[PDB]
Amino acid sequence: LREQFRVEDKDGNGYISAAELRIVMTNRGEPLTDEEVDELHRETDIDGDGQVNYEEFVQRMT
Ligand SMILES: O=[N+]([O-])c1ccc2[nH]nnc2c1
Ligand SMILES: [Ca+2]
Ligand SMILES: [Ca+2]
Repeated sequence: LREQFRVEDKDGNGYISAAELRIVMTNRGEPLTDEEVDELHRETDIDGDGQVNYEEFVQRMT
């Protein structure tokens, strides 16, 4: 979990941004449009501040 978050959090700022997530999903060839990835990100972003923090990332993966 921590390692996976670190991989996605490309700039190391303790958040996964929507742009970082689009890079993640493209890098592994997921069959999702950028817009669908944006919706995944927004639903994972419980507090709505535009960033997926580690707590949110854990709730998603669980
Ligand atoms: O931040 N996310 O919304 C999110 C959702 C699904 C994922 N799968 N792998 N990393 C993921 C990140
Ligand atoms: Ca980041
Ligand atoms: Ca958030």
